[PDB]
Amino acid sequence: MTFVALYDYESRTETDLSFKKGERLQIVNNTEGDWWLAHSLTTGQTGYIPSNYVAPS
Repeated sequence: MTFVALYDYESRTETDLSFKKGERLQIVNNTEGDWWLAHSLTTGQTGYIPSNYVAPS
């Protein structure tokens, strides 16, 4: 629902949200789902993925 920020965060890409400690934040619903940092055993590449695009083995 609604959350509050414990730390400052400075954006690192064009898709992340910068915010300051104190800010109130509201979680938005997306078809993508939560994003996870993942490593591909298939390609060896690594980076964030949309969780709703995958399922357990």
